[PDB]
This record gives sequence, structure tokens and C-alpha cells, in this order.
Amino acid sequence: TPMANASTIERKWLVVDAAGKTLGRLSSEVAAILRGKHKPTYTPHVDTGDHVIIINAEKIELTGKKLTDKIYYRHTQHPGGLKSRTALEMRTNYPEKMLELAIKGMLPKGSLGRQMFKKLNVYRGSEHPHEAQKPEVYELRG
Amino acid sequence: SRVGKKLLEIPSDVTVTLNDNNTVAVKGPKGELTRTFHPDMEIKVEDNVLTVARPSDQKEHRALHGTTRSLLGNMVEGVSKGFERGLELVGVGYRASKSGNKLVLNVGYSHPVEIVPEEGIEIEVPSQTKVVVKGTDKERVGAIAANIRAVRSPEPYKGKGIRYEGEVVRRKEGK
Amino acid sequence: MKVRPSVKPICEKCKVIRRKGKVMVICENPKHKQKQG
Amino acid sequence: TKGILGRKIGMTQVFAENGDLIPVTVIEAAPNVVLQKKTAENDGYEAIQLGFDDKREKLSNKPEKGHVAKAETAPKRFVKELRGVEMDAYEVGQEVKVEIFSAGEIVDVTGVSKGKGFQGAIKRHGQSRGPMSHGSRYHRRPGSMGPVDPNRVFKGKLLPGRMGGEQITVQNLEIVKVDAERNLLLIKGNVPGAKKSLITVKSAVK
RNA sequence: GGAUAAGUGCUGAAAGCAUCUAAGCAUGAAGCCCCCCUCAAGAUGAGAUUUCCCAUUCCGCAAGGAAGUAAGAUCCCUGAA
RNA sequence: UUGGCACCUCGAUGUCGGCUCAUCGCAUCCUGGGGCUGUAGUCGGUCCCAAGGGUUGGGCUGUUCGCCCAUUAAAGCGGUACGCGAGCUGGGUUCAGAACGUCGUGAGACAGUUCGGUCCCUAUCCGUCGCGGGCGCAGGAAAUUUGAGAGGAGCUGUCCUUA
Repeated sequence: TPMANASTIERKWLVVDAAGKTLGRLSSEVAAILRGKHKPTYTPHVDTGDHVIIINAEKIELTGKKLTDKIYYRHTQHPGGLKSRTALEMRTNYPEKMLELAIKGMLPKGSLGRQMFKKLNVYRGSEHPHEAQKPEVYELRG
Repeated sequence: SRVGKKLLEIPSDVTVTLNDNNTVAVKGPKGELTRTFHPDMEIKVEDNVLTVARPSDQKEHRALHGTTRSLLGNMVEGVSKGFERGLELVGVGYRASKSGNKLVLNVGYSHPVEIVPEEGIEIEVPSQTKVVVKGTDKERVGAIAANIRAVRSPEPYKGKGIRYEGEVVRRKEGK
Repeated sequence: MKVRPSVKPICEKCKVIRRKGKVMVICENPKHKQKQG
Repeated sequence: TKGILGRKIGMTQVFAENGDLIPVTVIEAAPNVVLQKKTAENDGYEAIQLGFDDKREKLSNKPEKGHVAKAETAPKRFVKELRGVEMDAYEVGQEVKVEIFSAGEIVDVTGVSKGKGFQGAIKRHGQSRGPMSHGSRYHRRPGSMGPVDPNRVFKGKLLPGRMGGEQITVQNLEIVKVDAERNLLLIKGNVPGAKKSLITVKSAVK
């Protein structure tokens, strides 16, 4: 008969730089903390996670020939409405969304998964508009 | 039998500078140059002489060790003497000229053709046909020369078109 | 070209090389020019 | 880049230094006026507004009155917004007129097509009908909806609906004549939309 | 226009040569992303800009609620582009 | 494709061809870009990359297919229940009539032929095309707008000059 949290939460705000990082090994931590598995007061149905900021998304890294050969497909609901974008041009034009895609993929699915995605806030560069939240840095265990 | 193992003298009117880790810069009468190199490599200029080294023996380090020396030899040879390439051309109405710095070609088309050496390279037209590219970097020189040659590349039946002076053109029999 | 999986040299002057991970054959004789695919 | 907007009237014929007819469209563009002058610093893009009317105060409203009262003009009915033009040229309260253009400038024009209503596949999408004889009980109908395997109907299959009322552009038209005294343009050809309707004219996007 | 396919190459070693290739550079298609046209903030990530209205009255400890309104819109009516 | 096996379906999964409607693959018919040539040129052959778009009208036959006429840049190969019958037709196959040949003693029969022969259904759900209402978008309103994102379009000849 342990505790199961509800409205007894203190969601901090963390910050992460990505100057040389592999998005997969990074995202596998940011999603964990968005879900709250870095806390003792974890429950599967409450979103005990913690808000996250990411900077210099453009400045991520990859292994191998992914920039040339990794392909983000995306289909409309129209015939022949398949579309493809390489990781390179995703990185250039908008790395926000490719980070978001990876993290969304490794998040749980459902309303709760979406709501913990809503805590994420990715930004190109090193600007961080969310000064008011008084966040702190989070180095990566990996 | 090895390239990068060797050494490259630095005769005179030359100044080499490790501006940083690897961003070499060279100077001299013809002008100057710069290159960035792979940082695992090791470069040491002694008095009048340049030495190169690699940490290890892999397919990568070996190749880099060779390329760096060959490339630096090209750099200094260009800054001292400069690089040059000739180009002949063969036809009837085939000829060349210049519009100032630019190059102009009346070869085989309804129109003429224009070329622009924008990058501190010069071009010389001692004859209507013969042409010379002249600069400091083999890379850029050969690039421009190939840009030229692609215009009207030769033909095998009648050896026509632009043609490197030291070229061995293949031949056919016009039936 | 002569695209084919059975890539070989033909004459002695034919010279096999590798390029972009693919196998190719070089010679002055362009009919000896080959590639895998 | 340039542009103006007025109202369509009708069509007629005009000669050109010859017997050469011209099917002409007639537009009145009473002098349009600038209303707002947007910027990338606040609005995220450079652009201007243009008003074309002289409404009644019984028809206008307070916010419109203020938004125009920045300038020294009256409320307007047809207000729209031009993009990608020279900005330093224009000002607020500044009127623009037909003598911008001349008698040979090409144009892209824009308007709102006529309303044809809830029409069928043929008139709407140009399909072919079935035979009217030889025992057919099929005509004026859209066709099959698709194959069987996907258990559904693909998108984009074309069907009846409210044909018309679409924003349409027509490119590479040619101006024929101007009457700045009457505030009139005379354009080679025909345009989308019905009489009395709004028409935004633009320097052609070549 | 930009990046590319096949192809063409420049420089260049591994492999004292040669080599379009591993480093590094450039070209190169009706094709890809744009340029063209249309829809589009339910893009629940719901955006931005301009302008208008004012911050009233009753309860209710507060929470909050209703009950008249402003700007404005509609019911209703004449009609159609 | 011809097939083999009999796994769903015989308390019913309608079967050829055609019409309308398209859609996908590319092993590309044309158009585009190239290599090689026993490529002089013009035309071509073959191979490679390319599926964006386009890819005819008639005669005969129920026909598919195919042959033929005349064109075209070309007159592509296939999949989608040999796409699509609660969307159409129903000429053929494949009911009952009758007939020819043939077989059978005969009743009758023939992937042999011929003539003629009823194609039902008010769309509940999803889906698709259009149209409205409600609420939301930390006050309430009128306008103009950004653009994520979506869709559309995307073909080609002939002549003149170069000559």
C-alpha cells in the first residue's frame, strides 16, 4: 500500500545542450525524465516528469552515412502522397522536429504520452526564452 | 618506396606558418596559400626543411601521410613557380580570344562561349588556338582546364575540340 | 559501359579498381570499361 | 512589384491601331488608399494594406473607423494586403491610382469565381458521361469509386459539390488602356468573377 | 535557383607509378525541395499585427454564482453577384 | 500465364468482354540526361539513371488477344477479386424452346454450331466529396494576415534562323 502521487508534484525545468551528441542516446534520457523515471515518486498514470529545454539542436551529431542515407518518410492520406526528407536537410532546415520525432517515438503512446511531450520545448541555437522558469542544467549520464 | 615519409625543402622566398593546429599558410613571390589538414597528423618544419609524421599505420593514416606531403609540395611549387596547363584545339573555325580577363571561344556553336577565371587565376592566349591556364593550385587549374575542355571535348573521328597538349587522342575510321 | 556482375579484366592493360564501394574496370579501351550492378 | 485593386464592371471590344479587336474587361479602381504598413520587426513580413470603397458610417464600425483614422480617410469595404513590394515608396494615407500602369504592362489579376452551386461530377470535374442508349441506365454519374482490396475509397476521388466561389488568379494578361479621369482599367481579355466583384490586379509574377 | 542520380571529372595517397576516393574540391537530368496556383491556426503547438470596449450592480467570508449591459452580433424582414 | 494442393467461402464471395472512374509498380513506349558502338552525318543498336507528365481514332470479330487502314513524339508491360455489375451494359459463356451435323436402340447428349431468352435492393456504419452548427484557443469583439502542413499543375510537335 505505497503512495501513488496526485497533484503533489514539483516540476523543475532542465536544460540540455547538444553540441556533439547523438540524438538517440540523448533522447533516450530526456524521454525518461519527461516520464519521470528519474524520480522516486514515479507513477505510471500521473506525468511526474520534469520540463526540458534543448539548445543547439542544429549542432547534434550522427554516426555513419545517416545524413545521406537516413530518411524520414511521411505519408499523407492521399495516394502517392508519400514524402521523404533526409536527416541532413531536416537538421539544416528544422532540427527541432527531428528531435521531436525521435523523442515522440520513444515516448509512450496515449493522452499521457502526448501530455508529457507537451513539456518539451526545443530551440535551435542557444537562446532559451524560458528564463522566467529559473531552470538548471542537466548533464547526461550517458 | 613511400611518399609521405620523404621531406620537402623550402628554398627561399617562402614562409610557412602553423597558424593553429593544422591550418597551414604559405607565402612567396607568386602569392600565398592556406590549407587545413587532418589533426591526427604531425607536421614539423625544421630549418629550411619540412617533416611529416603519422601516429600509426592504418589504411587512413598511411594515405593521409602521403597526401599531406604531396599536397604541400604542390603548394610550395605553386607559390614559387606557379602551375600551368596548356590547351590546344583543332578545327577550321575553332579559335579563342579574350574580353579583358575573360576567355572567349568561337568553336562550333551558333553562339560563342564565355569563361570567367574569377579566383586569382590568369589565362593566356598566345595564339588563336593555343591557350594557357596559369595559377598556383593544381586543383583549381585542372578544374578550369576541364571546364574548358568539356565545352567542345574532342572527337575520335577527326581530332577536334579542346585538347591537352600532352593528350593521346583515340582515333576512329569515318566510314 | 558494360554493366555486369561478372566483372573481370580482359586485356593485360585492364586495371581493376574499387570506387564508392563498387568494383570497376579501367582501360584505355572503353569497351573494356566495366562496372557491377 | 506593384499592385492595385478595384471592381469589375463588364466586358466589351476595343480596336488597336488596326481593325484588330480586343476582347476587353473593364475595371473601376477608384483611388485606393494605404491603411497599414507592415514590417518584419513587428509583423514578421513587409507588406501593406489597401482599401477600396467609401462605405456609410451606418455600415462601418468603431474599430474599422480607428484603423482607418490612422489615415485621413473613411471606412472601407474591400481591404486587402499586398506583399513583396517596395516599402519606402509608400506611406499611410497615401493614395494609389491607375496611372501606375500603362497600356502594355503585363499583369496577373485575381478574383473570386462565380458561384455555380451544388453541381455534379461532369460540370465540376469535366468527366465523361455514360451512353444515353443501348440499354444504359447509367449517365451523368461520377464513375466507380475504386477497387476492392483496400476496403475503402481513396482521397481525391472527385464528386459533386459546391462548384464556384474560389479565389482564382490569371497570369500574363496585358493592359490595353487607362482612363485615370474615370479611374478605369481596360484589360485584354476576361477575368474570374461576376460583375460588381472585387478584383486585385498585380504586376505579373514573371 | 539549391541539393542530387547515372555520368563526367580536378587534386591525390594508400600501393615511389597509375587512380574520380579513402581526406578534400566541382559539375551533372522532364526527376527531389523551392520558384507558379489554390486551401490552411481544431497547427488543442490553437500563432501574429491593427483597431473598439470597459473593468458595473447584486449575492457570497472567499471560492465562485446571476443580471442588467458596452463594443459587437443575431432573431425578423427586403433581396441576390 | 498453363498448372499442382484443397487452406477460408456452397445458411450463396456473381463469372468473360466492354463503359465510366481512376490508382500503384517499373523490368520505360515517348519526352529528359549519359557510357559503349561493327557511333562519319541524319537515323540507329545496346546498356545505365530516371515513373514528372503523356501514352490515338477506326474496320472485322461477343470477344480479350490478334490482323488490317490512317495517324502520332510515342501508340509501354503489368497489379489492384485476370480493379471496378448494392456504379452501367449483358453481346458470349451458362437454365427451360427449337434446329443442323454427329453419337446413342432410345430417353437424350456434345469446350460442336445456330436463332431467341426477366440483371432486385429507400445506404445504418466506415470511407469519399461538399456544407452548416456547437465548444475550445485564460476577457469580450471587427478586420487583415503568417505559414507549419496539404493539394493542384506539371505533356509535346512543326516551321524559320544558325546553315
